Amino acid sequence: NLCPFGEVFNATRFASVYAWNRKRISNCVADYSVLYNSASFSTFKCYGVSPTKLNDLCFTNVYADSFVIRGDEVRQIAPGQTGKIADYNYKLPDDFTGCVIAWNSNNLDSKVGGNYNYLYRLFRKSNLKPFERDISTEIYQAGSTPCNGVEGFNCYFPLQSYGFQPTNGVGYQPYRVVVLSFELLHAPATVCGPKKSTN
Amino acid sequence: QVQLVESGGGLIQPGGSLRLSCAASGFTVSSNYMSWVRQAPGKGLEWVSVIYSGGSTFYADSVKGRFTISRDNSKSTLYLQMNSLRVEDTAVYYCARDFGDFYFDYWGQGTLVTVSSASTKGPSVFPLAPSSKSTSGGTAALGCLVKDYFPEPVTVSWNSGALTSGVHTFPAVLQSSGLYSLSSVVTVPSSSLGTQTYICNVNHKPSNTKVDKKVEPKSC
Amino acid sequence: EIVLTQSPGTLSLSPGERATLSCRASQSVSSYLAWYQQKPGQAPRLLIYGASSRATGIPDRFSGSGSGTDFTLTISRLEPEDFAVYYCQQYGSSPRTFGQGTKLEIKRTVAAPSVFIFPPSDEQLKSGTASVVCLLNNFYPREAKVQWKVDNALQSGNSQESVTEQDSKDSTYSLSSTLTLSKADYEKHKVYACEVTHQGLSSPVTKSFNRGE
Ligand SMILES: *[C@@H]1O[C@H](CO)[C@@H](O)[C@H](O)[C@H]1NC(C)=O
Repeated sequence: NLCPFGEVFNATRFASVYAWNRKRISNCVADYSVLYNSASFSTFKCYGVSPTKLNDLCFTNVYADSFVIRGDEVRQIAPGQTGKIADYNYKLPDDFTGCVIAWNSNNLDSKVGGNYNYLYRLFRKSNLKPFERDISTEIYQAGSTPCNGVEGFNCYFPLQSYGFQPTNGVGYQPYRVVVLSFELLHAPATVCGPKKSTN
Repeated sequence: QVQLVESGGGLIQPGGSLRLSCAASGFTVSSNYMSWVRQAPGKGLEWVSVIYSGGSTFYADSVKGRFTISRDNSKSTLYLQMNSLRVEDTAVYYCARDFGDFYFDYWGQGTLVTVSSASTKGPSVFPLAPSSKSTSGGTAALGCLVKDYFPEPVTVSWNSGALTSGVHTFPAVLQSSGLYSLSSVVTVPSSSLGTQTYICNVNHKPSNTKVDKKVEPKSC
Repeated sequence: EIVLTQSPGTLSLSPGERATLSCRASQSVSSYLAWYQQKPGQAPRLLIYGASSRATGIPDRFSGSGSGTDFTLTISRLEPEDFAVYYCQQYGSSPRTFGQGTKLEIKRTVAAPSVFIFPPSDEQLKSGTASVVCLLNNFYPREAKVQWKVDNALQSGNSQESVTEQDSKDSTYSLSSTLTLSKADYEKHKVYACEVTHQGLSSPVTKSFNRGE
């Protein structure tokens, strides 16, 4: 049947970037029409591949990752970037083959009091590896004395909330992001485009 | 108890190199964001560079390609290597604990970096003698003129620290020649002119100049 | 590039009064605003983060308010320790930027300066340069005008001024004005005079000396 791109792009709620979601796409027909013809995306950047030409290639599996960041940080969703998002939340490899799609979602993810449901990781001793997901909420020990699970001096909660508000400037507003990556294993190809049909 | 102590500032020619160091205690350097912020003399604050907890590195546009921030955790030290220095880089440089690349919650004491073509020069110390006329039962003024030195700083004391009341040591001003000069004055009772001795102690460490100038009413 | 503008540039109040300092941002930074305090010769110290939250150990008389492009730092009952320079800093957009600072000065009653003049020493004269020094001691306010008159000719372009920080104990200022000239030029003139205009003087004060007396 058709690949379920709609339930990724049109999901009611998105994940926080630190706990980014990933949908494994297999054994379906993928028509990328829906995406590249739709003039609804402020970001549609593809690497080592073209959207025009995806519809006639075959892959073993496709991964669709999705999360919310602020517009300021959409530039960090790219190969070779650094920054809090790239270093501690979601990391693309330098040889990334895929596409990065994003759109402004102020009308869905901002609240008047501030939406404190979307978070990002602020402290981490080392950078994530490509496609690594770290969902720890352990108190960050910034000094030598153990924190014993209590926030305080040199003991920081590792996550911070975006607090998206509709009044915010467009650099601070929430953006929904979908990252499509294409993997070619030594195995049969299960995700292709369409073509002609008999009867 | 957080402590940060910077070291390494001094006089350097344009195009030269320096390495500033910041000795830190009270937290784990390798575990924190840390920043260098600079302040030109009499001017405001400018962020220079930041190292993230995970090791990523960022720089202000004016120093990109010339400055490099780094850390050594076993020595608990933060470093700023400055190359191809320009005159505009003259400033006090502050080491700072950085909370998540947002604000600077702990600061060091600063270290002065002077980038100039002018050579080191020790000061000449001249007396400002108490007036002939002053007033029989009033107050008189005397002091020391500390002229033509480079770079900053000089220290001035009176009577080896014993005299502090009424002392004004003025901020140094750059003269046309590119050298600093400065005066230190003190007001005292005129009666005291004949009974107390007044000596200004001038030290200029960049040139290893030390002077003790006795200031006396001048022969008429 | 976010530019922060602080107002006013200088603010002069008595101990016990309320101080209100303004920071204005060229763009919205929404709450990502911090306030720092800096005394002369010392390092800055964090006062307030998130536009309203006090840092550890900061007394309650410091409070921050505002958002977006307009922020305010209030000190409720000014203590002597509180007279310093205050800096706003934004961290809504890279790179982080500071405002140019607001200086908080102690206000007191007018005090006229005491004026002294110093001819060049003979030791300095033997090296070919003559420096004439004029000293304005312990005055308020800081605005003063010093005018050099050599043989009743107004001298311009060859003098430099330096002003102390406000004194800890009487809250006055002191000022030095230095006139520099060559030995030959110094011996070309006879009467050297410093003329001082200040609010605390109903008429300008002149201190003078004759060269070689
Ligand atoms: C999401 O829904 C809209 C309207 O129902 C539709 O135009 C769009 O194609 C959907 N998204 C995808 C990925 O199909």
